[PDB]
Amino acid sequence: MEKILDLLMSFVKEDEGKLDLASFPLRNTTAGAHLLLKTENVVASGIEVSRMFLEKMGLLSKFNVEDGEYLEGTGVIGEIEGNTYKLLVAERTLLNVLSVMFSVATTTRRFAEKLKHAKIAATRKILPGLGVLQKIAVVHGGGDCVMIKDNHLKMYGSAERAVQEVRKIIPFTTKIEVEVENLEDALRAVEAGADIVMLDNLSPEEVKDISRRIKDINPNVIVEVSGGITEENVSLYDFETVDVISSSRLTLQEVFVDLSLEIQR
Amino acid sequence: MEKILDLLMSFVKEDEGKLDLASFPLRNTTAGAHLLLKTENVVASGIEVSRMFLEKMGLLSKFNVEDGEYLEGTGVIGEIEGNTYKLLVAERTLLNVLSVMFSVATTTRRFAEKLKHAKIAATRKILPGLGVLQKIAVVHGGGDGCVMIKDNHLKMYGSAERAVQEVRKIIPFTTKIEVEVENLEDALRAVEAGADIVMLDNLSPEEVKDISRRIKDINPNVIVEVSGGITEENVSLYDFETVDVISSSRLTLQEVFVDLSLEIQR
Repeated sequence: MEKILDLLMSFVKEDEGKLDLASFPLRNTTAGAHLLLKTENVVASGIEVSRMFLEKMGLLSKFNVEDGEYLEGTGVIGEIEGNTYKLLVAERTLLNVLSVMFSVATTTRRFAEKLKHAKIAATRKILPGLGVLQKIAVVHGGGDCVMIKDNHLKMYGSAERAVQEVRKIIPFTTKIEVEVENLEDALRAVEAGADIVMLDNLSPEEVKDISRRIKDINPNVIVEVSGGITEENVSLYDFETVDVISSSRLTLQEVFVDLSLEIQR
Repeated sequence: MEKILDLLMSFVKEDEGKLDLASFPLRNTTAGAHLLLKTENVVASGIEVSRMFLEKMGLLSKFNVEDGEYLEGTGVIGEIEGNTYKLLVAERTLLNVLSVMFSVATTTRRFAEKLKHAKIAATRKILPGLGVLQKIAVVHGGGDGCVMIKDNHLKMYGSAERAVQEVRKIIPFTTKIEVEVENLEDALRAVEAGADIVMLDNLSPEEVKDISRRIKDINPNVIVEVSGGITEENVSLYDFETVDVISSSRLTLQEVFVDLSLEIQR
């Protein structure tokens, strides 16, 4: 949260950067503005973050909307006022934050409601620099430890060695994930003592089959399915034997929520 | 370039962040890796940036491709080696940079080869924090100072006349003023106010043919820009001789789509 403000401040700096010449002449005025939502079926997130940010920029705000609220219909979601140069210099960054977070939080909520056994989660393929805000948006959307990938396995030599090694430097309660693309590799990971097994880019039937086989040798292993699964496809992998479905389409989808800041006169 | 490495170092901090627990036990080994392109019709960018970044991380590298180059066919586009902890912690950043930039350059070239008069350009609607990199991808992609007055400014100044007057007082003589407009009335008002560039926003091809025409008739030295979420299919609908620049949010907002990986060689 000091980290998040620093981050958003750095974004203001990038947009500015030395000085915002178009706004500079207005440094000696104040202005009020309406924050407008123009996209019609949507879940709000970034409100608390936005509020804190505006406060650090020296702007007053009120929002008529909360984080994780579902929004039927467009309108004014907030008002902002204060020094004019500050308001104009904060505009771009505020609207990115709210666009990204609303978008992610929205996708996420729709996935969630298409599932009845498995919980939806994000991948770690996030957009650099702002993955930290996308994660928060996912939690708002209604979603919610160590990862061992292929490159790790090649160096360690085996799942067994990798899990032994990592186990020596974490608490008994921290869980270890191993990523796999086939049955045999899923089974070695299980034997290796992995706590979570991630099935990469396999078909629904393959997953039906492998998830079943994992649960048969140890039903305490957590099975995660991960890929570019679309909202249309996601209930396909929703077997009783899958605990978590992660989809890159939560954080890599094109921003689609439309927001503006419109100065009142 | 110092600023770009700092930025990239910040992306590694985010990924690490305090310590990469899965790679920690491998930190007294070394490793070599192939950088893999798995998508077929593509222009490369981020190479020089990646090179410098890997160097800053302490990793040796080789690249068999350059910024600007068009690439048919998948393959190994480079090789990396050095301390295993450092390689593995560099991985995801490296591949975001490269996947982001390749994607923006690739699209940029596609847009560029559809136009004969106007030049393609990015807008200011960029992914925050990685704009510097996207703008570079755009250059590499083919396409390619000034000050922008938008609607919130004009509401405060009261008029374009006043807005141009005021901003003229605090910029060099070589610096151009852009005014953003959405109809004919406001477009001529901006020309009349002294604007050096007029950006035409959210308007149809015929509305743009007519307005850009009138602006060039009034003063042919005014530069005309067209902006919006214009697609690759639609983009030549705006390639009138009276339009100097077309900028599209497609360049920088589109989902990332060039598939790359880093594969340790054992």
